[PDB]
Amino acid sequence: ASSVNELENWSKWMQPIPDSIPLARISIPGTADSGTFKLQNPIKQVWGMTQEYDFRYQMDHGARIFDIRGRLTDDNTIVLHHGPLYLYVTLHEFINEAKQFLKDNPSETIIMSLKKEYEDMKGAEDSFSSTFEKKYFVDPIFLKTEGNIKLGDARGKIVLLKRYSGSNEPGGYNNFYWPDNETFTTTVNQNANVTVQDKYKVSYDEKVKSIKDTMDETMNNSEDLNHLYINFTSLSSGGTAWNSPYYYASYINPEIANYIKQKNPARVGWVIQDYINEKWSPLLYQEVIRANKSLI
Repeated sequence: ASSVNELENWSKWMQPIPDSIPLARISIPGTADSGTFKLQNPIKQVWGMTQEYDFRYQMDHGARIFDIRGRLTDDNTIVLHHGPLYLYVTLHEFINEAKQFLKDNPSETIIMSLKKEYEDMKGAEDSFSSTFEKKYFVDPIFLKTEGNIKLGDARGKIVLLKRYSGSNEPGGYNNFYWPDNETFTTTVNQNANVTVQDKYKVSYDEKVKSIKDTMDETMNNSEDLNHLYINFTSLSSGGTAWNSPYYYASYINPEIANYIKQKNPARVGWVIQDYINEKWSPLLYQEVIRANKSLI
């Protein structure tokens, strides 16, 4: 759809973007540990909590990528975890919300990253991979087509990004290398190339630099469609003493928002952040969305 004024609607901003653009090229905001918005326990928040509002709030705020880490339970279901902490949220809960939103705004899609956060409970019937694929992935909202997935094929569906290895069912982005606390580049599907900046638990300076460096690489390689650029703005650390993901995000979000705001880039990549809200001054997510005007 024409008109750039349509990227300002946070619920339907993916409508104006042509059905032809591979999802890879689109600058899309996301959320890290999207299911940590339920922890209201103090000592749990300074460590675990990275979000303050529900999936629907996150989605209504332009986010279209979710960082979902779960665990296989005794009752043979997948629930959301953060290391050893149960998040009082489930996979079914995420999927329902994703469907409702996708039902109110069919011109959109949602990429769901699925990572096996904690070890299966001692008593599970099946494996983490099979449990998800046989009781969940088999649901019709999930796009089962692979390759460099375009926007047209994904509208109304849920695109999956496999962070688990034991997969057996076709669909979404296959599982790739992904090293611990690093910045790297591998190959995804047949064509798709991928660069990921996931330096969680690092110094404020080293972090901020990395976000910018990878962000610089992407805005320079803006016309490369067969290249996924994932940029995590999240800085996990042994908080408590104002080292919490809330403190870091309190600075990183506005800062990075401005970095894009002043550079007027054509592409920024997939920017996964913490504390998506209306608190911080420039708004990281709103800027990331605007950097797509080069597609309208």
